[PDB]
Amino acid sequence: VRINVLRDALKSICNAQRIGKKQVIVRPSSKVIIEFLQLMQKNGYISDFAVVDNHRSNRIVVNLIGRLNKAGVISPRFDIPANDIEKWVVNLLPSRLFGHIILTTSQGIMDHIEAQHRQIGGKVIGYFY
Amino acid sequence: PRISRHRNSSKTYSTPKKPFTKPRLDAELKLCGEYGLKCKREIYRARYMLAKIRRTARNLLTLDENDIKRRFEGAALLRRLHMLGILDEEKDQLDYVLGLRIEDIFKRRLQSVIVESKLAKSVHHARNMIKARHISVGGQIVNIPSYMVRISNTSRVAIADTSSLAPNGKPGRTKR
Amino acid sequence: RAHGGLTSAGKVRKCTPKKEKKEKPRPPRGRAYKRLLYNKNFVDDTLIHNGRRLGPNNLLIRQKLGF
Amino acid sequence: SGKTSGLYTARKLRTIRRIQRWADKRYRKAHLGTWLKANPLEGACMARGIVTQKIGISAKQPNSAVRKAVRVQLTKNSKKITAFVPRDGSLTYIDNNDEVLVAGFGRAGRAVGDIPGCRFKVIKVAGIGLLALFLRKREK
Amino acid sequence: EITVKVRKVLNNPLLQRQQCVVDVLHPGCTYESKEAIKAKVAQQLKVADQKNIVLYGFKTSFGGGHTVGFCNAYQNMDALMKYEPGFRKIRCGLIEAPKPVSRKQLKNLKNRRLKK
RNA sequence: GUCGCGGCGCGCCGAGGGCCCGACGCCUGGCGGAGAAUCAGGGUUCGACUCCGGAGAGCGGGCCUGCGAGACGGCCCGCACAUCCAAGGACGGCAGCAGGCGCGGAACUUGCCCAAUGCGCGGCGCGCGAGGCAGCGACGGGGAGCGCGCGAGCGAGGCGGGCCCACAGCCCCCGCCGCGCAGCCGAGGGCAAGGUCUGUGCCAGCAGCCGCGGUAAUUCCAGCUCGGCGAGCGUCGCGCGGCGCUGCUGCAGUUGAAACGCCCGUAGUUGGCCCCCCGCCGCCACGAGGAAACGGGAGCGCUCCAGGCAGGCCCGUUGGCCC
Repeated sequence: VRINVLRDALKSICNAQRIGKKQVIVRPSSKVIIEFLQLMQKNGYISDFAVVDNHRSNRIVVNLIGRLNKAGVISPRFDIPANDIEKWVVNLLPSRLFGHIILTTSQGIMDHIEAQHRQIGGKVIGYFY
Repeated sequence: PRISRHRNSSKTYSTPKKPFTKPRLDAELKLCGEYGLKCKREIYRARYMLAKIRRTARNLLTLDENDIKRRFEGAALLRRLHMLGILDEEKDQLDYVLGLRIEDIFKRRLQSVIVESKLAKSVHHARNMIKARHISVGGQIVNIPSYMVRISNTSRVAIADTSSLAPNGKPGRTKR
Repeated sequence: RAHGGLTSAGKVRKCTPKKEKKEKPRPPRGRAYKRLLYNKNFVDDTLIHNGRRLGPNNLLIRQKLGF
Repeated sequence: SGKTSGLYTARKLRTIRRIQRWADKRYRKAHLGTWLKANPLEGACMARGIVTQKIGISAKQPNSAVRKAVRVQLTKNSKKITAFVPRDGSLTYIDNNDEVLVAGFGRAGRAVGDIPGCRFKVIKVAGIGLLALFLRKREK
Repeated sequence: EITVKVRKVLNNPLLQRQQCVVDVLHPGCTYESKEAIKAKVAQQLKVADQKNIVLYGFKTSFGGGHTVGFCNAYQNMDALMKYEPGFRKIRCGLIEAPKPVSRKQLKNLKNRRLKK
C-alpha cells in the first residue's frame, strides 16, 4: 500500500501542472506534506493550499500558480553531512542560484540555504524546483 | 633506514590525455618557437602549475568571501603571482587569476626577460647566452634559462660581471 | 607450391636490392630543432603554403625542397 | 525492479554486488584465480623456454600465409606454449631447443591477429632480442 | 676583496670560544684559501690569538662567491686542544695524526683476542 | 597455578554456548594499519620494505640466566640437511652486512668509517656490516645540452689549486686548456605524418582493432621525404580510469542477456495517518582527548628545479594550521 505519501502527492501536483490544471486534489494528507506545501507556497512555486479535513487521513486541495518545474522525494530519507549538502544540490537541483532541496532538522524542516546559514545537517524530505 | 628513502620527489609535468591533436600540437610548436622552449616537457611543467593555481582559486571560489581559510589562502595565492610579476598587480582577485595563460609563465623566464632588455635580441640567443652564464641576476650568475625572475629582480638582471660586455677579463673570441 | 612455409623463410627481405643512404647533415637538435620546425610552418608559410598550406609531405611541396 | 533501497537494506546491496560482480568475464578472469593457475605465463611478463619444434601456422582466412612459429616448453611450469617469432625470416635466427624468452601477444592471453592459437610471441632467442637480430643491431 | 665582516657571533663560555658565521664578498677570482682568510678573520673576531681561530665548512656559491663558513675562535689554545673535533685539528696541525688501522683490522684482531 | 583476572589446569555440579543479522567447516601466490596508485563526485585497487604494532629466526618442542627472552650472532633435545676429522670424536643455523648458489622475467660492492645520527659502557673514549660515506645503479623524479653569431661565446671535458670530506671524492669556485655530442617508434584510418620511386606477388611479411599483400601494396622489404615524442623512445604483464560494461549516486529484464509455471509462507526488508513539548532511541551539530612522516598549506631564491625547514642583521626568527 502507500509507504511514501509525499511522493505520491507531489507526483500528482507535477502531473496536474503538465495538463495545466490549477486545482489538484491530494487524497492522502500528512504533516510532512503540510510542511512541504508550506515551503513551496513561501517560495511561491505553489499558491494557497486548502485541507478538507475528514474524520480519516484528510485530503488537501492545492491551487497551483503554474510555476513549478518539478518536485520529488528522496527514498530512503538519507543522512546528509551539513558540509556535503552542496553536493546534494549540485546533482539534484539545476544551478546553485535556483531551486530548493527541502531538509528536516532537529531545529525544524528547513531550506538547504537556511541549513547552510546555520551549518546544521539533517535528513532530506525531498526537493522542488 | 637510509634517510635517502625519506627524501621525496613530485610529478611536475602532465602529458595530454589526447596525445595527437593536430591543432593543439601546432600551437605548442608556435609556443616552442616564440618562447625558445626546449621540448614539450618544458611546456607541460608550466601548464601543470597554471592549472593547479587556477584550481586553487576555484577551490577558494566555493568558500565565502573573507572566510578565515579563504582570506589566508587568497592573500597568499595573489601575492605569489604579482610577486613573480605574472598577474596584474592592482586586480588581486580570484577571477583575474582564472584568466592566466602559460604565456605569463613563459614571460617569467630569465631568457625571456633578456629579449625585452635587448641583451641577446633573440630567445635562442638569450638561451645560448644563459648557458655561457653571460647574464647575471643582481650578483647571481645564472646557468639555467628558467630562473623565473621575481618582479623586483628585472632591474637587477644585467650582463654578468664576469668577462662579457664591459669585460672583467678576456671573453670568448677575444680570449680565443 | 603456394604455401612455401619454413622453406620460404627470408624471401622478400633476402630478395630485396640494397639502396644506399644518401649522406645528409645533422638536424639542429635542441630548442633549435623546434625553432627550425616553426620556421618551416608558422614562419615563412612558403614551404608548406603553396598559396595555402598543403601539408608537410605533399608531392607538390616536395621538389620545392629539391625532393 | 526496486533495487532494494531501504535504510536498513545495506547487507542486501553489498551481497548483490559481490555475487553479481562475478558475471563480468573480465572481472572473472582477473579475480577468479583461474587464469593465474592456468596461465603458461603465470603472473609473469615473460619466461625462459626451450623450442619444442619450429612449425609455421596457416593464418585464419581471409588472410593466407604460413606464419612461422615455434612450439616452446617453459622452464617454470613445463607447459608448452605456441610462440610466434615476429618480423621477417626471424625463424632462421632460432635453432631447435634454443633458449627463448617469450611474452604475450598483447591481448592478455587472447590470440592476436590471423595467427590461430597464439596467446604469446617470441621476444628473445639465446640472449639476443629478435628485433636486435633482425635490425642487425646485435648479431646472434 | 676579503670582505669577511663575520656575522652570528656567539660566545660559548662552556667551550671557552666564540664561534661565528663568516661571509667573504670576493668578486671574480676565488678568495686565496682558508688560512690566508684566517688572518683577516682574527682581526674581525678581535680574539687577537691567530691559533684558536679555525673555520669549519666552506662553500663558494654558484657564480658570485659569498662563501658562508663558521670560524671557531677560542679564548685559549688549550681550550681548543681540550675541545676540537680531532679530524679538523689534525688538518690544521694543532694536533698530529697517529694514523690508525683499517677498522676491519681492529675487528679481525678483536675477534682473535676474543678467541683467547 | 600465575605478576595477575580468567576453564588458565584440576576435581565437582548442572546443561548449556553458537547460528539464513551466514554460525561451524573449508580455502587464502592472507601480515595489519599509518598509508599508496588512479581519479569530477561517488567509487575502485593495493597494502613485502621507511613509521607503528604484531610474528618468526631450517622445523617442532623444552629451558636456565636475568629487571625483563619460552632469546636461537644463549643452551638442551626430537626431526631434517650439513661441516671438521688423525675415524676415536667434534661442531652447525647470512628471514644482520657484503658475497656465493638454487630459482625466477627480475634486483647492487666478500667497499670504506664511527666524525656526525643515535645507542652501549662509567665524567674524562672507545665499541657498533646500527648509521654515515663512497661504488654499481636509464626503478624512477628534476634541472640543463647538441648551438649561436657574422663570427659573438661557452660547458662537457682535461690539468693544477681553493675548498669539501673520518679521509677521499662529487659539486661549486678559481686560473689555464678548452674535443656540442640523439635517438626510438611510426605516415590507409582510429591517430599526427608522402594521390613519391624500389623489390615482392595471399608468398614473405604487416596488422592491439578494422584491415593490407592474389604482378600498377597510401598497409610488406628497401630508398626518399615527413610526423610524434625526446636522452629518452619502443615492448610485455598488472592496477585505475575509460566503463553509468557492476550501476548507493547510477544499469538493464515485451522483442538485444534476463520476472521464478503458479500460489501459501517463516526469517528478512518495508510498513496510512495520528498525540507538539519527556524518556530512551537512532539522527544532526558542537566540543574534548588521542605521534609524526604523508596529503594539503604559511614562510623561505637549493644559481633554477626536483628539494629542504630552512634562514636572517630576526614573532621570544621561523618551521603556523588542517588532516
